[PDB]
Amino acid sequence: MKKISRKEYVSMYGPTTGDKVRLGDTDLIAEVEHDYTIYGEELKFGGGKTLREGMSQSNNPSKEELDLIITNALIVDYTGIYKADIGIKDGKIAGIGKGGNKDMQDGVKNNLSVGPATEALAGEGLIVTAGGIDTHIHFISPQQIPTAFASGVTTMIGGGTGPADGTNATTITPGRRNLKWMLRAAEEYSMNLGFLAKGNASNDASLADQIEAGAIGFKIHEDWGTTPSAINHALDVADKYDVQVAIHTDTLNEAGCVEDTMAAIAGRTMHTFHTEGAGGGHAPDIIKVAGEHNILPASTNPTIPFTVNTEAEHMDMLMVCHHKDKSIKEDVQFADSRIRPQTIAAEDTLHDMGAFSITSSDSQAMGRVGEVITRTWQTADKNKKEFGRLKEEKGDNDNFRIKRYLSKYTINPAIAHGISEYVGSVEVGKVADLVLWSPAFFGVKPNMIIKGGFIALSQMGDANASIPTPQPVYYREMFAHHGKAKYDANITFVSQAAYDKGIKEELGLERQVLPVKNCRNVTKKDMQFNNTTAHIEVNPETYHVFVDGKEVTSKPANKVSLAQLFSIF
Amino acid sequence: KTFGKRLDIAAGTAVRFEPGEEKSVELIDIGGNRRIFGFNALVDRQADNESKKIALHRAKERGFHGAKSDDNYVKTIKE
Amino acid sequence: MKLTPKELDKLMLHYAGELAKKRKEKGIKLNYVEAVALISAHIMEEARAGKKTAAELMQEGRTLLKPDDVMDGVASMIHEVGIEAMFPDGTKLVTVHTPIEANGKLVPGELFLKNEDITINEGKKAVSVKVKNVGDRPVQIGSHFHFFEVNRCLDFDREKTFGKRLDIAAGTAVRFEPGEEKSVELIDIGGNRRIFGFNALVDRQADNESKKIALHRAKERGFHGAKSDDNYVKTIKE
Ligand code: NI
Ligand code: NI
Repeated sequence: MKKISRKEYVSMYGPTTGDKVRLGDTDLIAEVEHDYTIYGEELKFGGGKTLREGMSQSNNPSKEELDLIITNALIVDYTGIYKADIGIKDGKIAGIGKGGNKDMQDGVKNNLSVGPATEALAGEGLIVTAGGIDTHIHFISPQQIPTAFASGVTTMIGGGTGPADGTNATTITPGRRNLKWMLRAAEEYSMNLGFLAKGNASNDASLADQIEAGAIGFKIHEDWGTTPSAINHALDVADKYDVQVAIHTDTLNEAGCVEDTMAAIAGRTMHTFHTEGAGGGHAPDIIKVAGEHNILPASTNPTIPFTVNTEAEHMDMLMVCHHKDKSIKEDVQFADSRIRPQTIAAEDTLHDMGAFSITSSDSQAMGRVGEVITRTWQTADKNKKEFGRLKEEKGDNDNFRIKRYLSKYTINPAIAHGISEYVGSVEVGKVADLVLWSPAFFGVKPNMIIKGGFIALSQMGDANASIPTPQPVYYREMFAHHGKAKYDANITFVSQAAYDKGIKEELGLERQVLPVKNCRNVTKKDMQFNNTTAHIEVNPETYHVFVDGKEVTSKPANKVSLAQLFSIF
Repeated sequence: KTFGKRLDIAAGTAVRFEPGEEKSVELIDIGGNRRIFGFNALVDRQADNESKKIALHRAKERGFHGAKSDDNYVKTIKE
Repeated sequence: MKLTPKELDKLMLHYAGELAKKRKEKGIKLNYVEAVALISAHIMEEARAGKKTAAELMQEGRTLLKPDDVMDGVASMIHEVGIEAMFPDGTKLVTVHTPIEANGKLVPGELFLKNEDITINEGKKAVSVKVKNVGDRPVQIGSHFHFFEVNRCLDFDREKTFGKRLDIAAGTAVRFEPGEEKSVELIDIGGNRRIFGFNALVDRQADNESKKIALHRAKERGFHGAKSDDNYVKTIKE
């Protein structure tokens, strides 16, 4: 039973229990909480390594034999941060543990058995997380997909019909016909998809038909008229079809104030986009909503994190948009009643407090669909640098805080839209949407994206070279991205109603089609590591943010991590 | 006085009211079939003198400043 | 003699009692089965005779066997022996509670708890409330019932008990005799605090706003203590 040093061991199998990893160029340090392997029997693939005939690979596998094993991977998930092998079978994560050959190694569940049919993927030294899930997408341009994808995101939920003004303004795919166009268009891409319909209607019939047509939920938006009527009607139909509802608050307060909007919601579930305010919403106290029980608070990409440039930048976007002028006072007023630098800085901290729960993008409309993950971690980095470690933190690490942010763009968006059972976290039984991260580039540039149990996108070099490493090394489409394979690997979400009405066969959809469920019985208390409720006020005069009496605010930053260090642009 | 009316201004624009501010706005009657559905749910039907009664009564109970008063309402068979 | 299937059931039980007795006769420590059958067969005959009343047999059955007649363990086992027989007034249910006594050690499945007290509803700080039953009938509330909506008879500060329940062991309840007045403990409801059903006073997310609506509703519904209507401002849906 001879023994070996830790330095060595870690260069063969990666970090083990008690060891720590720095996440990218940030100050966030993660610690391996547990290890399922059995020192001496760990799996290794190679020339004279362990994964070979009769040895690690069984000649008498179990009738559950894996299709793919990710060896010695460090799993970072809201469920924990640990070391273990990941087994993949039939597009699903079949097992998380030891795995190898029971014929020659102790302790190996049959759901982790390695046979001649299983492929090998080395993960030692790498970190594996679930795919990201952006739920505030504007289907403005299909080019967004491969962008969000390259960034570690495997699931996009939103609305639209392309570069049409309605879409540029709102995340909505209106009517069953336009729902058809989009569902049929989706067949083409490598990214699970879901669409939201126009909740801006006080017509119950028109409201349900869009769901029966394929929508996973509704979206009430200002530009379409977010009134207490529309809000009320939408919600009711949403309750029937167990589907989710997103909302963009009435900035102009024309129908009423945030108090009214809430009364409208009548305590029912709601996904609030860019709850902060910059992305839009009740002026200037919309951000207060993110403290109520029935609310699913989500922040929009742009104002995150709070940098010395974010305030200046926004005023520009808000002006370049809306048609505002510097010489017109009513125009300067609206600008100042919406782009509150106060509520902006108060955000970064709200996330840190668990007050906010989801991180979106708001692509091609005050959002960057390629930086949701990157920015979620930048923010976490700042808040640590300014507020320090966390009280809940246990041990000399940031594990807890880590899970706090991860959940923000994985398990929390997944639940908010009833697709938590299939995706949203590295757990057995779920679709295998996994992304391998190389610790240094964590949170910015990932190694490879596996969609539905098969590799769909990865860093790739000179296709002519004698290896995949030589430059150029950009993100190249892999096999699960082509032919009929894409169909097996991707999922377009729909409501139970449509699914039941045969919406799949209906539209000749060759993609795996699942329905969303459990959207009406969830509250702020269903948001992993972000279940903090609170009575938050907002000064009408100073636009200052107060929570539970005290007041919260963050200090802007002159520099952020995961930025200029990794990209040439 | 403003039942079934809208701000007599160029389509698509609006009038701003700063907290405290006080102004006099112009407002013509709504065209088309004058079928008011949605908004605050104060009408949701044919905009006529009778629907009006119902609208004011509703706004009244809902707290909309200026919503006249309840000089003893005579509820209809549906509202 | 059109014998019902019920009759055959008893006829079999009887000879199970007969065996039971015949064995005791020979002087043999009866067991669980034997003791029960015996007690059962007995009561059965007595009802047939039409002498002993139902109420009497309940007890007389407790004298059919003494602690030295049975095997050790039998006592701790036969908690009670229910049985039905046909009295001159028809069949009646006779329950012979604890027929024999624990004259021994052995106690099947006995429990070995560990003296200590389980602390219920951890960290849910209770609150006391004055409650009085102004009605002429009894009123008993369960452990997980939205207190704010109990019988409109119980007078008290409804306003203070919104979204709360009797801070007591799950499954139990508090009784209020007509006229009685007491102070009850009540913690806040856990989970998502989604109150649906009961008296239909909430049926939504339990928050400060829903509260307004709840009181207004109870008010119009006559629930004593339901604060007052200091001019309500109806929302767009309620
Ligand atoms: Ni928006
Ligand atoms: Ni948007």
